[PDB]
Amino acid sequence: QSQQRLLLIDSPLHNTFLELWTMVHFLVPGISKVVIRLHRVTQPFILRRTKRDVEKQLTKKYEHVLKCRLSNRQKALYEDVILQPGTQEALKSGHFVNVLSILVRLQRICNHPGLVEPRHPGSS
Amino acid sequence: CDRIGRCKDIHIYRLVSGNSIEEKLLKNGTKDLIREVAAQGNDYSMAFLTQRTI
Repeated sequence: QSQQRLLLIDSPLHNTFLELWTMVHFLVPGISKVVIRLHRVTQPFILRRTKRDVEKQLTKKYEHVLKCRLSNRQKALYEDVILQPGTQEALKSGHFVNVLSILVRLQRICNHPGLVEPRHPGSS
Repeated sequence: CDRIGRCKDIHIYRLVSGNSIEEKLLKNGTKDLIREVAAQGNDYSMAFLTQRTI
């Protein structure tokens, strides 16, 4: 028992008019170029909008890419890695994808020498 | 990350090592998806090697 009804939907399907007709019927029980006419028929009961409204609508996102050079240890490790038998692997010698991924991972962890090269105390 | 910082002028900082393949991967990271062909011997991305060298 209700005098009014309100429905929320993210987005409906274009084709498969069965669902649209069923929804329109269940909105109110008083009903028994293609896309253009379909939209024209759904004019009296429709209210849709796009995300173009977000422009200047308090939606303020900021991203700043900061460039940072490498340290002497990082330079040394990078030169060592690139200057290794892996050169032939980097030149597509065998298992290209695997060796490329391995080299990418190595260079990735090389962003800090403490990871690949753990500095340890010089006990006596 | 964007969801947790849904509003209030969020500031995102990204640190990338200069003069390294990290910058190349950042600017171009679609290589992983372009090579979605059967794994275990893809052997693609011939011209893309220029990014690894630089």
